[PDB]
Amino acid sequence: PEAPYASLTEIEHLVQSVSKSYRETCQLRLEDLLRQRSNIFSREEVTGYQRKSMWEMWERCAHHLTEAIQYVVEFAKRLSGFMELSQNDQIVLLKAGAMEVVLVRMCRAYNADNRTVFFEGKYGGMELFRALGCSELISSIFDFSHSLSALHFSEDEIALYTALVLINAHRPGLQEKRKVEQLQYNLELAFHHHLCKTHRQSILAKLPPKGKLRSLCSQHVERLQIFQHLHPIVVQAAFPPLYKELFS
Ligand SMILES: Cc1c(CN2CCN(C(=O)C3CCCC3)[C@@H](C)C2)cc(F)cc1NS(=O)(=O)c1ccc(F)cc1
Ligand SMILES: O=C(O)c1ccc(-c2nn(C(=O)c3c(Cl)cccc3C(F)(F)F)c3cccc(F)c23)c(F)c1
Ligand SMILES: O=C(O)c1ccc(-c2nn(C(=O)c3c(Cl)cccc3C(F)(F)F)c3cccc(F)c23)c(F)c1
Repeated sequence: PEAPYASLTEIEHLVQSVSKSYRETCQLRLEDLLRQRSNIFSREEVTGYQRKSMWEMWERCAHHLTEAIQYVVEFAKRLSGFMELSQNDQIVLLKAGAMEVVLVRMCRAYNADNRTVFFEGKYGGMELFRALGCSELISSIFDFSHSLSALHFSEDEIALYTALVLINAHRPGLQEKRKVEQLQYNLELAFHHHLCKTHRQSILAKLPPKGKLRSLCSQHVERLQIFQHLHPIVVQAAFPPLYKELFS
């Protein structure tokens, strides 16, 4: 619901529901990502990626980001109250928030011991993506993933945190702002309750500064839009109203 006086029953069910929605919309399960860390690209395979053209790497990365976004839209549609919002407000929250959630989820695929990331079956450093010529942007994404990875999120924590990244009533363009404030309030209450119950409140002060995630996503989507205008990826749109806002 979106109602006031949210009981302990509603709060604890909000936690379990959001956590269920999170794991059922993850392309890769956490145990498979952790188990694949020892599977690292050799020097000849990394050279194979570096000798691919700008457009071949752009096509690979863009198609995987398209899937990551589609999974996040499924996650958002499972959050209680979200599908009851207008199509305008759903699209306003997803346009800003969807890629911000993808950027947070990336910390699961980041290994801080050797600074590598999961990409197409194995782990590799940022040198793997040299043909794209986005070493400054990609270095920022590696840094943000490193800082989040040092928090050691549980599955409940990263699920609630990404739910609050989406359910934000301060996105410009919301026509039912009050209603999104009520959903955000209850998710904050469940997040703070869960952190307090599990003695994990110390992560609150370590969360990325408010504005850092929006700024990084802004630089990231700007670059993707520039790449899409020079070499358009053909997408079979799963959510055509949202697609229309980002592509046409
Ligand atoms: C692959 C990966 C990166 C590096 N990526 C460089 C290329 N890129 C660009 O956006 C480029 C920069 C502008 C042009 C494209 C992003 C995909 C980030 C960082 C990270 F923290 C996790 C992952 N693994 S992951 O498993 O989380 C994952 C794999 C593939 C995905 F698509 C999404 C996540
Ligand atoms: O074994 C312990 O040491 C222990 C101590 C406290 C809590 C605890 N219960 N709690 C409730 O809201 C609550 C209450 Cl008051 C009645 C029935 C059931 C609950 C439940 F946890 F299920 F919500 C909390 C809220 C915030 C922070 C907390 F730490 C708790 C706990 F679950 C275990
Ligand atoms: O209906 C669909 O299936 C669908 C799939 C992905 C998006 C999507 N793409 N996207 C990109 O930045 C992106 C990606 Cl991931 C790859 C190549 C080109 C782009 C471009 F930059 F052009 F939008 C987004 C950024 C924020 C919020 C989004 F919802 C998206 C979309 F809007 C709809």
